[PDB]
Parts: sequence; C-alpha cells; structure tokens
Amino acid sequence: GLLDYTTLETNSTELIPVIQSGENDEQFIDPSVLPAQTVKQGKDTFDTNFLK
Amino acid sequence: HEFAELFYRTYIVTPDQAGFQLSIRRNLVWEGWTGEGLSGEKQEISKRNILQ
Repeated sequence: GLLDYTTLETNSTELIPVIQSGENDEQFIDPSVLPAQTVKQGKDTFDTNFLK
Repeated sequence: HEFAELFYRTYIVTPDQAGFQLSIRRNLVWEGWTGEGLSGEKQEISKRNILQ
C-alpha cells in the first residue's frame, strides 16, 4: 500500500443519494436529461443522480 | 411620564450596541422517530411543549 492510493481509504460515511424506481423519482432529475451514473461505495453497487 | 412607564419598562442600552437578544430554554416532550415509508419525502413528528 506504500505504492498505491487505492489499497487504503474507503468511504463508509458518505451520505450519497441512492435511486429507487417508483419510490423517490420526484426527488431526482428526470432521466431524460442525464442517465444515472453508477458509483462504488464500500461493498455496495447502486445508482445516484443530481438532486433537482 | 406615568402612563408610558406603567406598561413599558425602561431598558437602557449603550450606543455601542445595536440590539438585545433573547436566549430561551424550552423543555419538550415528543414521541418516536421518523419511520420509514420507503419513499422520497417525509414529515416531521411534532415536538410538543410540556406546559401545554
């Protein structure tokens, strides 16, 4: 890990928005402008987007 | 004059200040916690005074 900046460091405290279809779409921008961009957070795979 | 002093108490402030602030302690009683509906927007549970 002395030679890489990915070996250490993790984000398990970030409060990143997560998308759920048919449940919170009124908070996120319509997906007809910018498609959702996937993010890696710890062991989780989910999709996030800009807040309207 | 008697009438004005009767209702409105005198409070002298030096010309070096510009106002007076009121810091009020208030004791409350409230129930539970914002329970998940698995949705996007949530109301806040009313936090209620004890004097009422």
